[PDB]
Amino acid sequence: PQVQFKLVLVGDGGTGKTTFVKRHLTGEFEKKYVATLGVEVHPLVFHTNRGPIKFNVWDTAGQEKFGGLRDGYYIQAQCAIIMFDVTSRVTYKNVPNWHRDLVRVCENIPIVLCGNKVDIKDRKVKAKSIVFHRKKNLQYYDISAKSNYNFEKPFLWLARKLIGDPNLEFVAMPALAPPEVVMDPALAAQAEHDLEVAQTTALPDEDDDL
Amino acid sequence: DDTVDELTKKFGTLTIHDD
Amino acid sequence: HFEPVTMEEDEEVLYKVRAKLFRFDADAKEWKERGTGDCKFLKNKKTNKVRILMRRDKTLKICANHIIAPEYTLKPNVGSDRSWVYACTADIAEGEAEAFTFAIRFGSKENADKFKEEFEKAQEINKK
Amino acid sequence: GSMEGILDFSNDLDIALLDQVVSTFYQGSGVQQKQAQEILTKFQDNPDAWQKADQILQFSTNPQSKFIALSILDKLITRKWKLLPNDHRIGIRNFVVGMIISMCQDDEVFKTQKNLINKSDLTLVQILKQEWPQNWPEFIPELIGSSSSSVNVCENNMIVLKLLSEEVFDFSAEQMTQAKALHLKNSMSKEFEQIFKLCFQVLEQGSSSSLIVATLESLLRYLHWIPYRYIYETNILELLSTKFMTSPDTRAITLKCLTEVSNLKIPQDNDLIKRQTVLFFQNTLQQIATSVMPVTADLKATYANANGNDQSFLQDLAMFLTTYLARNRALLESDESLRELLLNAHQYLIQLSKIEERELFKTTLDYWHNLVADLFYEPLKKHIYEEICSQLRLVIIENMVRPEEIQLYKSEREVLVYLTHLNVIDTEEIMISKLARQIDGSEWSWHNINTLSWAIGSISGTMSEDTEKRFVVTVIKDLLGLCEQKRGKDNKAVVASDIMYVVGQYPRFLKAHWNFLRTVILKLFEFMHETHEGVQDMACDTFIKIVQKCKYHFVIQQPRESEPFIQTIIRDIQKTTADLQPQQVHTFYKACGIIISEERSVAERNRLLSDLMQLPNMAWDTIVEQSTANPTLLLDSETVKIIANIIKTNVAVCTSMGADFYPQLGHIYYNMLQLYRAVSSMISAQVAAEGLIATKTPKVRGLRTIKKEILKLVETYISKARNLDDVVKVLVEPLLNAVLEDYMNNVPDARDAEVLNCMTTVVEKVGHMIPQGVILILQSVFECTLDMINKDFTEYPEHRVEFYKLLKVINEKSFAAFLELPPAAFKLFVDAICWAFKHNNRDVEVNGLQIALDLVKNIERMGNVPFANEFHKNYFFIFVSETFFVLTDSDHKSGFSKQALLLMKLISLVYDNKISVPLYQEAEVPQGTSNQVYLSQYLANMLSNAFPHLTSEQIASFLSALTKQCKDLVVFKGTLRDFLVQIKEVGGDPTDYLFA
Ligand SMILES: Nc1nc2c(ncn2[C@@H]2O[C@H](COP(=O)(O)OP(=O)(O)OP(=O)(O)O)[C@@H](O)[C@H]2O)c(=O)[nH]1
Ligand SMILES: [Mg+2]
Repeated sequence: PQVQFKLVLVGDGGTGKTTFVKRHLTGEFEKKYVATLGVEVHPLVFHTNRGPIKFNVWDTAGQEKFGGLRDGYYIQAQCAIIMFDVTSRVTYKNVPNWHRDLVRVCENIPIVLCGNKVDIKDRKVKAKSIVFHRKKNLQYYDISAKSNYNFEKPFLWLARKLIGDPNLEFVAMPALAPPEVVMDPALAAQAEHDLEVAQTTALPDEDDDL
Repeated sequence: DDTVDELTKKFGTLTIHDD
Repeated sequence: HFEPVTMEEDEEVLYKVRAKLFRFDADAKEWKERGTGDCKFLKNKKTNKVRILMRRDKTLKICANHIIAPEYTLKPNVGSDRSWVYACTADIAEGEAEAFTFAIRFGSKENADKFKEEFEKAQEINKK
Repeated sequence: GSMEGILDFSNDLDIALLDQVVSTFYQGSGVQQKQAQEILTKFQDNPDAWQKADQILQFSTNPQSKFIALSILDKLITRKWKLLPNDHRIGIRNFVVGMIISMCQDDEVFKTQKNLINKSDLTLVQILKQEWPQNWPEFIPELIGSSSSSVNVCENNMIVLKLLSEEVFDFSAEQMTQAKALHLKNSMSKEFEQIFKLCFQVLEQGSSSSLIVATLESLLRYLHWIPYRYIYETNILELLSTKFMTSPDTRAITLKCLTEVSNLKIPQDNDLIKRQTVLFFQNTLQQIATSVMPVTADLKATYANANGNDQSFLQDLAMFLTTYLARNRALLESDESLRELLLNAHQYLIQLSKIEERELFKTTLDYWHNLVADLFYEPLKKHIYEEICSQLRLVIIENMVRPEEIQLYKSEREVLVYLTHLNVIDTEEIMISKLARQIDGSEWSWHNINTLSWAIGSISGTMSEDTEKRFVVTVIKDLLGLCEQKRGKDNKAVVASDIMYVVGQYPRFLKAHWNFLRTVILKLFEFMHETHEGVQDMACDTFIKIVQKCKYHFVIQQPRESEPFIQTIIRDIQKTTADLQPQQVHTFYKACGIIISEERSVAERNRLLSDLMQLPNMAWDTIVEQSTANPTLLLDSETVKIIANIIKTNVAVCTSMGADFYPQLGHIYYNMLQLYRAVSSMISAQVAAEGLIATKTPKVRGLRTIKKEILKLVETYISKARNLDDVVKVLVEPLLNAVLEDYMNNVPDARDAEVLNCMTTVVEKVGHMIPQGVILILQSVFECTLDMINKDFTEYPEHRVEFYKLLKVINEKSFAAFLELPPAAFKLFVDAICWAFKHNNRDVEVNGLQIALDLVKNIERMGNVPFANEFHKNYFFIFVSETFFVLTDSDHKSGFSKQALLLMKLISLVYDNKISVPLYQEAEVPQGTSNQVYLSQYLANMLSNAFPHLTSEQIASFLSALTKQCKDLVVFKGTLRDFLVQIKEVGGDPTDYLFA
């Protein structure tokens, strides 16, 4: 769509910024931590009752050394997500810093503060200690990229504030009648090879409820 | 006592079925 | 007198089950989740063609949209008594038609076995 | 292509090439954008790039190119500034000032390129941090002077001063040394008289709301640190509270200023300041009423509609009211003229509390708590707030949340308990009549009946027993009637659950009325047969919940009952639980265990125990008899499930019975460990036959569950066991035989981390009693586990975590085991500890540093013997250097405290001369040389090589401080933090380390 808003995603390395974005792009849950070098831009469309809304998600580097442009990335951003890790005390200590550097470049934009990884039981940053967002007028959400707890909420909130309609909901995208493609022998061999390899690679997280 | 026993009897009859 | 102040309308739901769908990345040689939500078997009232339509929870974005072709075969996955894996020659969930090796996992073994029964029922319907 | 031309610095920088590379990044997409990004990142990180900054500031037209230019300057100024010549420093200062002035005069540029102006200002402030006031004493006089000439400059000077205050007072703690912080703080403080004159002048005389906002933005930042007299002994409170609350652009910031005013440090005995504090509040609430909305305005509706900045404003109003009334409400409670003000402001909070917005509600709820707490303990206060509290009761009940949301529920309960106490009659009425509105159908919904149920349940214990009795009865009667009324199986399920929920929350009533309790329990058993979603869980959750509270009334014989009710449960246990899922049964058995532990007659407890375990012990006996006669039957997946369920049933009962479980453990112990071996064989067989993929299969995962549940049962009993002599002589030796070898001799992917976990608990409770048994545990698990986890920080996360817990408790309890390690393995122990430091994972890191700390204490405690001396010769400078590596590498900042403490202990040993031998090999240093001197030299050398940009003077000064301060921990920690600043820059002041 041409209804597109730039979103800067900031926060300490390892907080799950990239994981969160990838879950929204493909549906996958990346278990590996491959640190982002600089920034990656990912177009991410949502289907609302007031038409579609695209986000240019600038997934930025939390690690100092891999910082790249740093506050350069934030220029002309129309919204943001600040991420920390509720299993890591220091990631919430650094939230004031991420915010400081964000608002200096983006004076007046909607921002969501997100405490990720609430799926883990031994939680270090307690609910009652998270009060930073109050004076700075940020929306706060406990989230989990793994369990998908409140994973829609940051984008729903921003979509309402950007479009300027608090009754904007996500809705089911249109489901076209799928084709009736007959298969040919010239691609049956590679499907047969891929299938035997797939069957003998275990499905991950087999102790999960689904 | 008196109100308690007539509660107990009402509790016994509690169901999730219509019929 | 006082004056006053998705594209599934055409389809019947044969089976509705809660599941988690994966695609196989042949390059990475690992499974990748594609979505978690209700997996529906939808019979079109016009064509009588049964398709799989699966939407992700909350976002309600399609993560599976293909015909339950009579050619397909449900194979078991090595590490799961509650999953099926099969090749799909064309799926339109992402948009552009494209093939995948899907796997789909359910709450229990019994749920999976009902899926296989309903999936085969749907295959027989698609031979018209 | 042509884009990578810019990376060639041997030619002149092509500005048009840069501007399009920059354009490609900020307006481009796909591969184009991504390639441009990597070129800007390589350009920015080029150490020479700052030289080509003044070129870009002048010649380029693109504001993004100019932004990146200042970012390259920013990196030079903070890090490599003092290394420049003196002329370059003045040259750069000049064209940063000259850029800012020229952009501010041009009204076209001042309005449109705000991002670039603010960035320039921040780049200016980074220079002040290096250069002011020592080399720029006229900066403040000159800034005040320029502010007369041009309104745009005056406004931008308020942005500079805002950022200067932020960098010095709000963000100095981490980013600069203690000494340099105090310097810059003292420097602003010394000249603030002159800055405040200009501030108050602009606020009094200015018409430009853009200039006025920026001034108030600056004021907000001043109020963090300035003395109170600047606010109270001038007109400025009248201005904030009247003039600036009327206009909507200044309202937002003024309200945030008054919020911070409310927090100022003030004399608490001066009558004039009390009237002044009262006045500004009165004025602010007056403007809200006349200019924004009246007291009666439906703030819920306004917030929901989300017009302009209404949501931010209402957030800020809540913050202002709560903050001020938390501190100052005493001032309004005495004077009868201030009574209306007090209640109006509270009535605004009541309205704000109705706003549907979770995090805002939390804020207001914190205040209600503060208040109602005060009304409960403070005398002659509650009568004031009777109408406020009554409204609050309804607000809490209608917004009450499920107990699962633990923190929000706890806060709500606390407040509602206080409100129930303050007027029990009002609370009852609001609840009873809310219930009548569920019956008459006007406010009926699944959510609405649930919230009321959670609310009614929350106030248990607060009423009198008599009131509570009458109250409960009325509620339960009404709810039972509500159930009969409602049609359909969904509706009756919702109400039944709530009926059963409320009952569970009133244990006092259940203890006093046995006939009722018995009825409730028999009804739960009926609901354990219902197949409707969530009912069985509800029935079981409710059962154990009632049992935890009323457990005494199950274990004794009531009047008019043949036997204690525990017996009557045990009899029909089969029939009661037949329809349940396996894990629902385990809860039921666990609940039965709670009751049985209450019985203090040993013979009866044991009889009840074996009676309770009748079904799982008969299933067990028939499976032992079968599977021992032919190990083939274990491949039957159905049999593996049954065995796992039997063990899980035992775990469940052992969990609630602890030490009382020993007899039931006895019945199964020897056969269970024999099963652990038979299953172990099964698993090792499938891995050879089928490959590593075997471990992912259902049948092998099933078998492994048996092992883990057997280990879990043993851990659970030993963790809670009272008779430690029996644990040693009966349980341990069989356990170590069954588990240690199997673990050692399996391939890594078949090793259960639960083995390590189990052994941790064994060493914890009886480690001291089994020195030879602990040595056996190390030999079997240590080297082979270390090898699994010493290639990366990712693989085998359970094993890794449980591994460092096991070594910790050994090092605590049975340190003798590490002495008996051969020197080569003792070397791996040390390697393993330091390896734990380098982890980001908190569970490993904390234990890593703890083990090291305890190991040092253990060696100290050995005294002046050859092992402790050989430890210091071998490992002292390893621990010091490895501790320093993680302190200074910027990637273990979570572990700073334990690192600082470990490092201080290591240094203190040499300061007190607790290391007896020399730490240097012969002929390395002069002969009669203290370890203090050689410690200073080793560290001076070590740091010189690690941080070569440091001066010799810097390193020597830091270490003088650090060693002198190795008794006081917080000062030591301070000196470390100063070192972490100075390594990030060049030319740090060595005198900074004399701060303390
Ligand atoms: N348990 C749990 N782990 C998570 C969650 N989200 C992310 N992770 C883990 O966090 C790790 C790293 O996440 P990343 O997304 O790379 O973190 P990041 O903030 O992008 O890191 P940088 O790119 O360095 O900024 C991965 O190994 C994920 O498995 C979560 O919700 N729960
Ligand atoms: Mg990343």
